[PDB]
Amino acid sequence: TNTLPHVAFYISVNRAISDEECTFNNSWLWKNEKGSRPFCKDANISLIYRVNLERSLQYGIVGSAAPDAKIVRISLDDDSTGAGIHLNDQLGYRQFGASYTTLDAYFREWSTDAIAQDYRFVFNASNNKAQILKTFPVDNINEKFERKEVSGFALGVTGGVEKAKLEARASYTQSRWLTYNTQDYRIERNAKNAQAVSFTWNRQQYATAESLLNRSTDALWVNTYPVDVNRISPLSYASFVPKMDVIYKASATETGSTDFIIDSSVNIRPIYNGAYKHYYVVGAHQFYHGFEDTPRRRITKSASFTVDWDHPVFTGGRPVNLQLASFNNRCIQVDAQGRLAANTCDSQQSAQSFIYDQLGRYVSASNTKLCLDGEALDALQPCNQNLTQRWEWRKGTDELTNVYSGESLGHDKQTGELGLYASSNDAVSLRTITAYTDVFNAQESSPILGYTQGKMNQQRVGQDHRLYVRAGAAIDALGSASDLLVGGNGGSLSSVDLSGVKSITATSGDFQYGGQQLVALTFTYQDGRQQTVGSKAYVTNAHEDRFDLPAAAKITQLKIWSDDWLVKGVQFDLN
Amino acid sequence: TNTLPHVAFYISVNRAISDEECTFNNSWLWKNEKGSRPFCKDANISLIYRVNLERSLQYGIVGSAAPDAKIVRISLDDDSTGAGIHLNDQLGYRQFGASYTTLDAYFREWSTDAIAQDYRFVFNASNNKAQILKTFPVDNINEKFERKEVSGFALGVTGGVEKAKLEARASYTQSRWLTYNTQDYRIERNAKNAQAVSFTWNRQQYATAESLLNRSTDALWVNTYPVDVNRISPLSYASFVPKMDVIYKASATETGSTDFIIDSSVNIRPIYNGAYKHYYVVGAHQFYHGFEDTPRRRITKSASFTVDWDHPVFTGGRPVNLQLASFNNRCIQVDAQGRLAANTCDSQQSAQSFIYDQLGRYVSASNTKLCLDGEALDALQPCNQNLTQRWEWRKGTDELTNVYSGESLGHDKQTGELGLYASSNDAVSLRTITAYTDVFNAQESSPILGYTQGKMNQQRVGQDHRLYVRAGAAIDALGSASDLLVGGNGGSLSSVDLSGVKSITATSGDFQYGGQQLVALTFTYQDGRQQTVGSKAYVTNAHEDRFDLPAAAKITQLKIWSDDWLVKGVQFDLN
Amino acid sequence: TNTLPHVAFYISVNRAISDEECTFNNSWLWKNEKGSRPFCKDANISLIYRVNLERSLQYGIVGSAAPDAKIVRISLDDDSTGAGIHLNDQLGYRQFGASYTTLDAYFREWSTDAIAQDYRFVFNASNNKAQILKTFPVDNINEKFERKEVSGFALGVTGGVEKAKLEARASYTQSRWLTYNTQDYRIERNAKNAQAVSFTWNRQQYATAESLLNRSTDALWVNTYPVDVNRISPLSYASFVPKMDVIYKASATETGSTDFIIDSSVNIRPIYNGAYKHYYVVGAHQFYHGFEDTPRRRITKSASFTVDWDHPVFTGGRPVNLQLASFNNRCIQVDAQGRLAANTCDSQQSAQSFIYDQLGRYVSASNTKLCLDGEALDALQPCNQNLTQRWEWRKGTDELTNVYSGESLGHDKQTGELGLYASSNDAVSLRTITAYTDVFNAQESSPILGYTQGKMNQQRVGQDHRLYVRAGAAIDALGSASDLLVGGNGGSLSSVDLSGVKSITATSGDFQYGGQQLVALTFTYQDGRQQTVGSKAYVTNAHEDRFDLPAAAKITQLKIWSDDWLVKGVQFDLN
Repeated sequence: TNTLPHVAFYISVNRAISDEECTFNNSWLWKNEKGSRPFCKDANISLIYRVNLERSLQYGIVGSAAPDAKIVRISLDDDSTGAGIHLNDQLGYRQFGASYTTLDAYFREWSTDAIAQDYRFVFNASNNKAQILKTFPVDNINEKFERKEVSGFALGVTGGVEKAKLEARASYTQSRWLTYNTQDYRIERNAKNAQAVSFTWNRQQYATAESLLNRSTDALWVNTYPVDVNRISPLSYASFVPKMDVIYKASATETGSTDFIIDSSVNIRPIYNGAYKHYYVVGAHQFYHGFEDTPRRRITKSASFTVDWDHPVFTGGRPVNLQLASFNNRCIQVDAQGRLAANTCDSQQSAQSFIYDQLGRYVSASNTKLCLDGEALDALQPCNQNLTQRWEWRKGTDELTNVYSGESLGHDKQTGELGLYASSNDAVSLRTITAYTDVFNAQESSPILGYTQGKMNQQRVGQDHRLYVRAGAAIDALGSASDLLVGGNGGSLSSVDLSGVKSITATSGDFQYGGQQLVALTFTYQDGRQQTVGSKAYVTNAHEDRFDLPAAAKITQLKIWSDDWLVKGVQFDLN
Repeated sequence: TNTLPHVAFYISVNRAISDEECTFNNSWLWKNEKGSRPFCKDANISLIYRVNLERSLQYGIVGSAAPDAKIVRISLDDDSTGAGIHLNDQLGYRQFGASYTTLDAYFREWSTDAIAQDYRFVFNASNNKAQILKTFPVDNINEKFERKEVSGFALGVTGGVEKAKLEARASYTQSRWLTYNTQDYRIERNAKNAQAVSFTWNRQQYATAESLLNRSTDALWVNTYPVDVNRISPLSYASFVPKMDVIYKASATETGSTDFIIDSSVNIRPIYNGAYKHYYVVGAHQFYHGFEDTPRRRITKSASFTVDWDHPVFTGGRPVNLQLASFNNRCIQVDAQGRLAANTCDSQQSAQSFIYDQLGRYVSASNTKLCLDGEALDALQPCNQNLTQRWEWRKGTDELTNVYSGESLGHDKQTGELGLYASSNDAVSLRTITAYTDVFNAQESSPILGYTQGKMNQQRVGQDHRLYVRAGAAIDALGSASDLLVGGNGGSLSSVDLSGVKSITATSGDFQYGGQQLVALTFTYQDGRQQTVGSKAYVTNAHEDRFDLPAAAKITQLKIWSDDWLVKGVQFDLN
Repeated sequence: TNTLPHVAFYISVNRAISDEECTFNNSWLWKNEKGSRPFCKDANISLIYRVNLERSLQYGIVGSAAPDAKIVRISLDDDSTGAGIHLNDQLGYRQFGASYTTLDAYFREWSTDAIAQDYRFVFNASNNKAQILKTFPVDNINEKFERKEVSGFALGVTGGVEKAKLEARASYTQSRWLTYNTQDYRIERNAKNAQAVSFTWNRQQYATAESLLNRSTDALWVNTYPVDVNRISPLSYASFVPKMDVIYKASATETGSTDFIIDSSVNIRPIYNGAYKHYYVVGAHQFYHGFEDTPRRRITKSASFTVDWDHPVFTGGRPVNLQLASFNNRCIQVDAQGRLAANTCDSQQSAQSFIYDQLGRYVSASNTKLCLDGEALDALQPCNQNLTQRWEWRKGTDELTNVYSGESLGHDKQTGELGLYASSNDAVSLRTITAYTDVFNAQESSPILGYTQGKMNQQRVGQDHRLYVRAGAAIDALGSASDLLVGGNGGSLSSVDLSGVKSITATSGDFQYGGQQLVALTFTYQDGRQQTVGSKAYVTNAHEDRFDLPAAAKITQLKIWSDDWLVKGVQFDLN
């Protein structure tokens, strides 16, 4: 109870990878022909993050070393990593012999499995009320060096007989040595601005295909596969797990709402290595050359969570309730207005939680300035250092009195109305107990459909407890009203009502008719009926995610990632 | 008592290895002839795992740093390793001189003992309710480097006399140095997906037979055995012991059942090294060449354990019972329905265990929401923060009272019926004591017959307390009903009854008539009678495992590893 | 008293080495001639082991991290090593000049002292109820590497005058560097199976005689001794002391008996280095060559100890007794049947020891299920959680009462019969005290005669408190009956009676008439009379060990190491 409260909850990311999404050309000089095939087997992405929410100092403590602030913590370290990210198990390759004319040109192609060029993790903040405080990879590594200078001379004399000869050798020399060390996948932090920080694990050694060669050339006849795999670490292709922390600083006493967006991604690149029939004086030897122009395809996934700066997590002290002991289940519930009511108790009721301070007062978690005073118990007042605000717990008893008069706090038998009385009467009881309660559980995580890019649009759910869709072959705009449709305008409006829908089936991907956006929205009721809007035939690289709710759930507001032309992503802010 | 409970139990793997299973061809170019022989002596596999089951936080504690979760721990580290895995003691070899025509071809063969190519350990989860949280070999090793650049020049002058000469030497030089380190058997973790993680210890240096040569060639007459053994570590062939941890994360409050499958394996590869009669200008010299096309044979074994997410292990607190002290042996036993009965006490009775909380209530391990309240003691209710639910232990006494009224909890002399009374009467007693009891012992481990591969079929035991078999020369399908036979269908159905069978003799192996599957099922009763179904004559590489039970045991359900065509494995879920 | 009990006792090995056993040929090419001589002086073997017996957790504690188990610990580390193993002090050698024809052949021999090729320590288990849990040399050392790649070029120009010349030099270079480290005597653990683990310290560098050469050759006349000793560590020949641990895991609650066998050994090899008169164009130079075909002779010794899984060591708690205070010396002694008797007290009486538990009961060390209850004190019952089983120690008194009734436990003045009474009477006393007693001393170690190899035969001592011998020139079989003679059958049976024999003189060694087995059995009585059976004339390399007992000792059973043809070893299981 004396320690520092925190809030933690695991947030998960899972994303099946289609073999189709891993299909690219079987050659580079011959990309037009030779067809296609999948470049990886059973690719999968599955990481688990750690989330912590804490204030920097206990409530009431003044002038400690740590400045008062609000902290959001996102960590991936030894105690929590997840499963990893996977692309393959082996290293497949095939031969491609010369088909066109062979006079002086490229005539052989060796395509292999794809090694991840770089893993990218990008964080972001919805607005600027958040700040970046600490980053565990404190910054790019500053590498020591070793420079070595060597200067010398040679003085030699030689005498010989055959004929007799005598000569003297005199020489000077100079050389400078430079050396350093380099990580294979070196950390590279990128701080775009004060509200978004991005990490990047990137190749430094053996980065290009050119460096995978163990041989320069051969004779005009040798046919062997020299693209080594012993120089390729299984870290690169088989599996990998990250390690990084980013921690967010917020304003001192700011009240509002904010969204943080975690995006994890992996970049995939096949390797295309061929030989040119260099006909030099030595002969038509096959010097080998890598193809760095080979395309790279980015695969991403997202997750989100909404933090409320008014949440009792940031008060800095474990809250308590007040069970009115005259009844079996009654507690002092306070509205936003200020009045109070005795109702059923709940361990998750923020409007019921309270804080005990150094000055013997009581503070509700609704606002730090909301405090209980005795001159008029009916409602709470903006509080100060009044003597009537201080309360004392008499030892070994259940009578919480005050300091101004010493009279105990008591409540009525039938209505529980609370007042100050010196001694209990027939119709007024004094007993009152309390205990710490969990007001620290996390709100349910709501996954994202589509692609969290572009400016985010925040609009509340409309009058019909649903939204409006302006869609055609491709989605154009979303919103809770006709004018509130952000994005395109070519799609016809549809006023859908969703009060009583079990789930939504949304199919996204590289939409062939245009862009790479979720276009298909199939809504699944409790019985299982389906209503689909969008084009499920003109879609390529389709990825689908399922989004479930309890039936008859009143959605609160919406999140719409979008550019100035179309909707890029959609999120349902649930209860 | 104040510490964090855990559950631990050793799970063992043992597997005799036949010399027949270690038989391969005596040559590679001459594999057809020269017969066969065993490639290892007295091979054996024996490892011991460590199993831990624990929740992340004590029950009732709120908002600590560690998020609430469910953890399954599998470890192989310093404190528990087992015996090891063995393949040989020495390094046998024999000469094979030229037999065919010797003009220009391979003419000598030197076959030796087999060194384990790689040790593979694969874990798996039955369903997706489990997740991968931490892996002790945190990931593939990222190796530092040392790149060194050297550029220099030479300026020299030489004067001589014979005749007089004077010359000046001028030269430039450039060189780049690269170096790194490499483990012989480097760790290589492979994360197939979010529910199964696989480790692999694999050769990096001296991996191929080509690297075992200490000589390039000799004259046209030299006959010596150069395949060195000093470059082969006894780690590789003599003995080995693993080190690795994998730990499983489960959902917050998920209820159900799940199966984890441990598979340990060793891959065996003989080495075939020969010489080609390269007739160059120097002569017919015997350059040596390794044979990497030599087959590898995988040998495996399995073990399993079934965890119950409802087990009192995951409550997070040491349970207690309530011995009704009026009788010598009576405790408050609660059914799943909610009613209670006073019966014989048992230290292993989950339906008898209870939990003491911060709020002075009592929680049964059957469900965290099942709590005892005083308004109607006859049955438990879905509990909340009611005052009538809180109980206090009066100091130095045996009268557990309540807080709502202060009356003690008492029970009747003849039936033990419990009620709330201010003072004990002639027919009602008040004394009640308690103590911590071991409800943490593990369920008996049930080994596996066959090969745990393919999708796993979970079907309950049929009406006759047994299963049905559709078998012929080779097993086709298993199940508890004719329609519930998963796998093939060519075998005739057999309705076997097994209530009162001591043991089952199941002979598996590389079934020559088809596949590598358990086909022979010999059932051994208490007297020792045998009933065999399957083909014991068309089986090769036969491995048998014995499975024992107490007589007259009612098996609960079945586990059937299988593909879409046949049964791959069978498991009996016992009492 | 709060700590974890263990049992420890030193077990010693000593073995005199005869100079005869260290005799081998004075040459290798000339082994037939030149006679023989001893190859070491005053060789001796003397090591001391450490033995620990402990359970993994205190009795009654539930669900701790450490799984419940049974552990046998054998250690050789810093705190206990013994004296060592010795072979010599100096390095003797002698010249052997050419005697046969000297045209083109070996013509010189330099035999020296023997350096131990390898020290071998092999452990074993009688049956499979034991398992291997941890080994301190966790496994073979996995050695790091350093691979270094260097590629460069040379571009030089030289101008000179005599005549004027101008030339340009252009060259490329490539080189790969490999390096590692190697122990001289590298650890090499060998895990034969799940019940026996064997260590081996073996030469890696300077292993063969070929590597002891400091010179390649000389002229046709040089005569010098180049077999260096500075490259031979005194670790190898002078003295050595081991370091290793092996620890045994047993079943959870298995009851029975088991034998562990420690065997320590040293392998001895002389070195034979000669020169061949290689007559090349340079001349008849003497290139030197080691002789790796020189025989090696293994010398061993054994010791044993028998552990009883029912021993109070594995209960996990320090036992106590109960001295009935009415008499001066009476304690509650319980038979195996269950009844009790008041007899003389002993601190070593397992049938008298008892355990105090968390639940206030008493458990006898005979069986964990044997507990004392008050409804019928006359005998112990299979115990459970009954209230009548719980006992309390009243503060500052000597009256151990019960919880069911509160009446004290009391005993009668003349017979000590125990009962439950509220108040003491004239003929019944209540006082009862207790104290911890040493029930942890070790059983007397019984050394072994012969050679502990082959399957071990366990047969109880026959009807005549002795055994039967079927012996002739060489021993054939041993047993307690004519049919129970395991081994050969050519020897005539002898029914010897041994009740009242002080000691046995058994002379073993490399029996020339056949094998290497103990054949001579001389039995020494208290007076010193001798009765010898066997051949003391056809024995070579004779080693004798003396085995002493108190007179008139009833031996219990026998241990007979043997193969399928003859007896290999004999052990007398004493009182």
